[PDB]
Amino acid sequence: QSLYREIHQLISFKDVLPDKNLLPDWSSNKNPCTFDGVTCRDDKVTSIDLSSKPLNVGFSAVSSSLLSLTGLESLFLSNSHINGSVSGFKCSASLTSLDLSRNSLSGPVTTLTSLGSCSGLKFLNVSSNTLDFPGKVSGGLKLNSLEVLDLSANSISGANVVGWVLSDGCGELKHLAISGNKISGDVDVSRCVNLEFLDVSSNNFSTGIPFLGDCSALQHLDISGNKLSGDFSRAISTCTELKLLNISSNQFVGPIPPLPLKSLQYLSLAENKFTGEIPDFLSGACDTLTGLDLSGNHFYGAVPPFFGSCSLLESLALSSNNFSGELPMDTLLKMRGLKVLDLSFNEFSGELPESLTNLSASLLTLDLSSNNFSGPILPNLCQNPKNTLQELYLQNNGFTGKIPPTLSNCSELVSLHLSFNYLSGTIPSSLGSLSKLRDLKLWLNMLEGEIPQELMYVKTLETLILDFNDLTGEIPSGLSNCTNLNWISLSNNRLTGEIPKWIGRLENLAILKLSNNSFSGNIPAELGDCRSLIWLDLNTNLFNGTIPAAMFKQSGKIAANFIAGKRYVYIKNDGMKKECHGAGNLLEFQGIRSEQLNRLSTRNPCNITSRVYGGHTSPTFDNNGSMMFLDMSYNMLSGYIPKEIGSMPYLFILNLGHNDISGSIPDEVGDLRGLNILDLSSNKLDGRIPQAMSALTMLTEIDLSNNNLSGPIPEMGQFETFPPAKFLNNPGLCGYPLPRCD
Ligand SMILES: *[C@@H]1O[C@H](CO)[C@@H](O[C@@H]2O[C@H](CO)[C@@H](O[C@@H]3O[C@H](CO)[C@@H](O)[C@H](O)[C@@H]3O)[C@H](O)[C@H]2NC(C)=O)[C@H](O)[C@H]1NC(C)=O
Ligand SMILES: CC(C)[C@H](C)[C@@H](O)[C@H](O)[C@@H](C)[C@H]1CC[C@@H]2[C@@H]3CC(=O)[C@H]4C[C@H](O)CC[C@]4(C)[C@H]3CC[C@]12C
Ligand SMILES: *[C@@H]1O[C@H](CO)[C@@H](O[C@@H]2O[C@H](CO)[C@@H](O)[C@H](O)[C@H]2NC(C)=O)[C@H](O)[C@H]1NC(C)=O
Ligand SMILES: *[C@@H]1O[C@H](CO)[C@@H](O[C@@H]2O[C@H](CO)[C@@H](O)[C@H](O)[C@H]2NC(C)=O)[C@H](O)[C@H]1NC(C)=O
Ligand SMILES: *[C@@H]1O[C@H](CO)[C@@H](O[C@@H]2O[C@H](CO)[C@@H](O)[C@H](O)[C@H]2NC(C)=O)[C@H](O)[C@H]1NC(C)=O
Ligand SMILES: *[C@@H]1O[C@H](CO[C@@H]2O[C@@H](C)[C@@H](O)[C@@H](O)[C@@H]2O)[C@@H](O)[C@H](O)[C@H]1NC(C)=O
Ligand SMILES: *[C@@H]1O[C@H](CO)[C@@H](O)[C@H](O)[C@H]1NC(C)=O
Repeated sequence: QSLYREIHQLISFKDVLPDKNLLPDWSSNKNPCTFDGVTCRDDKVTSIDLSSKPLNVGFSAVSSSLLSLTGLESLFLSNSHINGSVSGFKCSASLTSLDLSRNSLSGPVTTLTSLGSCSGLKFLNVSSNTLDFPGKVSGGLKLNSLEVLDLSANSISGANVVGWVLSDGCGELKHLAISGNKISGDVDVSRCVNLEFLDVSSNNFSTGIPFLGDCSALQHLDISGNKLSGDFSRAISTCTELKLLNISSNQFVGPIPPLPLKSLQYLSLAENKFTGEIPDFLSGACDTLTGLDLSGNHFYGAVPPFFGSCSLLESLALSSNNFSGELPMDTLLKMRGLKVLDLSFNEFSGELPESLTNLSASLLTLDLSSNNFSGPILPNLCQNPKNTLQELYLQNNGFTGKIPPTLSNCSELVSLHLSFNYLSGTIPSSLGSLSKLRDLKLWLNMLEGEIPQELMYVKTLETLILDFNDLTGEIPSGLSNCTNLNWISLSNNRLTGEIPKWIGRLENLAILKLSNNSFSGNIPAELGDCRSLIWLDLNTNLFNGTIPAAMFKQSGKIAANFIAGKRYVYIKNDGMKKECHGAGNLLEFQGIRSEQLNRLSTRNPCNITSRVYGGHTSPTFDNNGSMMFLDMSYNMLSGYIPKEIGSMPYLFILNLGHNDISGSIPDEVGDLRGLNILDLSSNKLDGRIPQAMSALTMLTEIDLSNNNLSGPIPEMGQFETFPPAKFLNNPGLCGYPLPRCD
């Protein structure tokens, strides 16, 4: 092709982009073979990659300019903010690959039929777009020369759409993916005798199992994420070359059927309803098996013994079934290659046999959490130098004794989780030597002593959770160093001192919970210098002085994102037990069983009966930024409520009860439109209930009793919804639910 042709083809494209600074070095009177994003061979344009650039233009621009370029052999416009839809066009016979993934291409999937113009196209990738389906299957895709086709993450909902894609032939198709859609029906790829890859995962398949025919070439089969309930073994029995089988997250039942093991490297039956015990016939895969996942089923028994021959198994996931017995380590030690071991949420029992130290050198994750082990945590653990182990999850078990200080020898450790045990002693100071550790969790134990000062040596620390222990002393000054700390929780201990003013230096602190301790002193106004704080719980303590009007400055300019994605539990306080205090207890809960929350009965008066909320952390705002939680009840605070309290929109809860807080309820409280709970009881508040609070349309719990309030209760809003008890012991008050104002 003439150089003249090439340059004009490419600059015409630039000259239709809203922002021409996206192709700043694309200029006329310049060989396009020097442009960023262009690839040439022998001075001729052969490929263009403009991915991840917000081109912000419609497909019609690409078809006329780029796809028309004679000689172009590949075009990559992934996440290039392309929109519009496909249509007929002149396609150079040279083009063999076209990647339009992660764009806004729209319209029915039948528009892709016009890509047949590209007589030589073999790789099409329109994933992560918004192409839908007409409604009734009508004809066929008719791109029968393709070898690779990805239609995943579109908006395709239909029946037998697969039959439509392969209607006119798939003799060349080696790779097919249509995951992330809502496609249901039957999958018949038996004529695609060359198919090696088939991903129909996360669809709406609920009837028959895909028909693979001779299945002579298939190496990768992923039908996970549907509602399949069929005899998949019969369909995959002829598959000689299968290397990966992912059927997880379906409605499968019964024991493990026979499987073709000759080539199997990965095998996941997880998140189904398989019963029974791990068959012995699965030994046939130990020659090839690299990853096994049987989690989230109803298997029982113990780790079979033939797993020693599985010398290649890099990961063993067996969690959330009903496996019992002592740690079958006599087998684990032959697993030279094991790097992830997850036996959590079963009923494995017994102590930790001594020979686990040898495996700590090969492993990267050990998860024995939520089982029934017991005895001391092996001190010698991580004696074998070069311990590459990164994650140690031993929580929710029956382990006892001091926390081994040898755990500092695992110098690559990144998360230590020994919560929900019966460990005594102190918190080892050598943990400060864990330079990379980011998560330290030891709550619900019997850990006496003080919080190690040597934690200052941990620059990576992000979460420190030591609730429900016998910890004492003051808050170590050394935590000021842990700049990345975003979740500190020290509730139900005997800690003392004041909140250090250096708490403000933590621009990443989001959750700070110090309830049921013996802290004291005026509330630090420096908390107002916390750019991430959304959860401040200080109930049941001896804090005094007034309340810093400065602590609410960050309202509106918070951005809490580090915190998203962590399992937790919130336990709502009933108004029954007077001993129970505070709005509720937010408590980290990664890898612990909710069924063992009964343990807290010995430390907590709260009657935790069907009042446990959970899930994974999910902050409402991204950068809007306001504090969501704020409890400070059962302290000795006094003074007047600053009008700055009403500056927190995303505030759900607000508990200031059982204090000495005086003055009139600021009229800004009504600006807390998210407020579901508002407690100000047992105080010295006087004046009237500002009519502005009738703007609060989401209040589900409210308590203003035992105060000096006087006057009428707003006839507007949710005040009539609540009972009298929430207003009693305020003689000056009147109005429904109280008596009318005589
Ligand atoms: C996934 O596929 C399932 C079936 O495998 C779909 O469920 C079925 O969806 C249809 C509509 O496509 C429902 O029809 C509606 O049913 C009621 C009578 O129950 C009637 O009010 C309407 O006229 C309409 O026909 C059908 O009931 C429903 N059947 C079930 C759930 O058993 C499902 O919608 C598909 N999508 C998803 C996201 O699950
Ligand atoms: C982002 C992160 C920090 C948090 C933990 C987020 O994941 C959770 O969803 C947080 C936001 C919510 C979980 C449950 C908790 C309580 C549970 C409860 O008793 C409810 C009673 C009534 O129905 C009104 C609404 C209440 C108070 C809600 C308000 C939302 C919560 C705080
Ligand atoms: C096997 O299938 C499961 C379930 O489809 C895959 O796990 C999902 O991974 C995607 C991202 O790839 C996540 O969005 C989902 O949340 C995951 N689901 C669950 C239940 O964890 C898994 O990655 C697949 N593994 C292989 C090797 O294909
Ligand atoms: C998990 O299965 C175990 C056994 O594998 C169950 O606990 C056993 O239950 C049998 C029932 O006959 C008792 O005879 C055994 O004594 C129990 N074992 C022990 C060590 O006490 C257990 O109930 C199952 N779990 C669930 C949740 O169903
Ligand atoms: C791994 O554990 C061994 C044995 O406890 C440690 O070896 C000692 O390390 C200390 C560190 O101050 C030295 O003073 C000693 O001299 C070492 N032992 C001997 C016999 O001299 C080793 O430091 C640990 N490695 C870590 C924690 O990374
Ligand atoms: C706040 O408390 C300070 C410390 O006093 C000690 O602790 C308090 C909680 C009481 O138990 C008291 O008897 C103890 O001696 C006081 O110095 C301070 O004046 C108090 N008030 C204010 C407004 O700071
Ligand atoms: C304690 O929890 C039980 C659960 O059955 C409930 O029935 C009972 O009313 C609760 N008691 C109090 C005082 O909250």
